Amino acid sequence: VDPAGMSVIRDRNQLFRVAGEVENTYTLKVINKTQQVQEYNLDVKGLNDVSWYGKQTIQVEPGEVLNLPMSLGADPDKLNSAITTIQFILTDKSNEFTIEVESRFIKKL
Repeated sequence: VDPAGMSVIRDRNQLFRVAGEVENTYTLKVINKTQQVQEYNLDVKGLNDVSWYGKQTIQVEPGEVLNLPMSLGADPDKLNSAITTIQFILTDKSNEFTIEVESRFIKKL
């Protein structure tokens, strides 16, 4: 039984708000499945140039479910293609535990 949980929703309606970066919006759902307060770091991997906009480090209460709206910005000139595979990563150092959830970063064209 994992000490933490995370799921990710990348929004269907992407406003593509071109920040001279292209943006994508996401909601992270995080749960502490332990009986103690925990601290998590949130990260993304898979973009060679990216701006992060939103919660990065959080304190979560026992059984607390958190809902975390955020966005990623990338310079389109540094994107390899219109669709990039990314992973969001929750790191819970204290239980020496990570969760990885795969998602996508997608440009307008």
